[PDB]
Amino acid sequence: NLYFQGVAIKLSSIDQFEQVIEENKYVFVLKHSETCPISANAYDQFNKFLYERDMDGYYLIVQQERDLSDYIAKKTNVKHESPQAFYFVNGEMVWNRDHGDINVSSLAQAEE
Repeated sequence: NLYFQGVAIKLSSIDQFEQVIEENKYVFVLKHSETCPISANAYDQFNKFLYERDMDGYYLIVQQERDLSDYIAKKTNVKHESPQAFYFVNGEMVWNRDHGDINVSSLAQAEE
């Protein structure tokens, strides 16, 4: 529908992922699948939340970026799911959710 000010920015490498979580104090990252209604619902929630917050966040297409997807799993010790959202504060994970638990209210709770 709308493009939500392009608040969701694609990551294509481990280099960019590390760069992002270093450069930004507060960072949300979404693992997204391109062939999944459940993932699209999560991506929509992700965009609605970020747009309302006036905050950039990041996503990756799991299938296209498996290195990066597995890197995030090892970064957080959280086994891979899709869709799966993470919140990093000063580079350290502090929250994650997957599937239908990714919604505007849970993303908001992550910040509290």
